[PDB]
Amino acid sequence: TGDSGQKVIGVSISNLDEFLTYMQDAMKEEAANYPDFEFIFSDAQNDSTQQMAQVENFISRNVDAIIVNPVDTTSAVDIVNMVNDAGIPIIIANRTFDGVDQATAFVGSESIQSGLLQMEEVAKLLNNEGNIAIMDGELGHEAQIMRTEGNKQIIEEHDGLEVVLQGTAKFDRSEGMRLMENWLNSGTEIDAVVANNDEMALGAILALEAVGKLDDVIVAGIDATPAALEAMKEGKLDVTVFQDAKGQGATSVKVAVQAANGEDVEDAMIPYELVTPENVEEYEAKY
Ligand SMILES: O[C@H]1[C@H](O)[C@@H](O)[C@H](O)[C@@H](O)[C@H]1O
Ligand SMILES: [Cl-]
Ligand SMILES: [Mg+2]
Ligand SMILES: [Mg+2]
Ligand SMILES: [Mg+2]
Ligand code: NA
Repeated sequence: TGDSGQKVIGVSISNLDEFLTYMQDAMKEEAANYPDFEFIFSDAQNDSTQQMAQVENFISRNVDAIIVNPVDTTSAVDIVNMVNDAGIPIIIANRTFDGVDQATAFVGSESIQSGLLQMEEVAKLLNNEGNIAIMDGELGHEAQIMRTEGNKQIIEEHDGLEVVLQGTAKFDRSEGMRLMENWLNSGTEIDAVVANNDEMALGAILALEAVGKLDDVIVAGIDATPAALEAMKEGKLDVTVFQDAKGQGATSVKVAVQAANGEDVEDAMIPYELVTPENVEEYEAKY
């Protein structure tokens, strides 16, 4: 090696939402294993201009690697272009975008797989017959587009399955509750509420509980957060899909360190796993 300077990794997470908080905690835990590195853990607070300013700062500091969880798929491209031009490795964590193969590596999970797994199980529970209400996450996130696409690919496989409602609750619990309330007030018949993440599903459950209709509707989410697993244990949540926050966070740090140390790195695609009341205790154990 040509020097003995402390190395530095700059991290910009989109925000600290329910799932991403677990990922960030896992990044911080893994980062503690590398005493020859300093880490800068920054939070973009869902603001792409702030994320761009964080990345520009990392470039100007000449950090040894950058980890980004992109706020949106448009600015993601500008970020990767800029960091590539700077000659600094850039690891993309958890959120992908069109153009991701220009980054140094991607660490995350394949979104359409979670929508396919989720809706396959809901279809089984419905015996392939039912009116489906889909809760989109944050519009234009790849996870939103592709979880819903996976849902629809299963729905299109079965003539008795039909999407009757589709709206966004912005990956948010309170918005999920409001959306469910509005859907209930529309009088539309719903057999399953299928949400792009667990927070929205948990919001829908609160609304369904409030009018005594939770036993009449199948509810599904994605992430298998501890909150979701508790709802499943209580018999409120029928389906979720484990996304490995700890694995994504620890692996992103490991890959960034490798790249910072001058090694070529590669993607890490961590599988999604179906969670049902039959295997829920196995996923509690992951926390
Ligand atoms: O910020 C979102 C949010 O945490 C979702 O709940 C999770 O499924 C997505 O992977 C993540 O990008
Ligand atoms: Cl949240
Ligand atoms: Mg030297
Ligand atoms: Mg590559
Ligand atoms: Mg129910
Ligand atoms: Na159909």
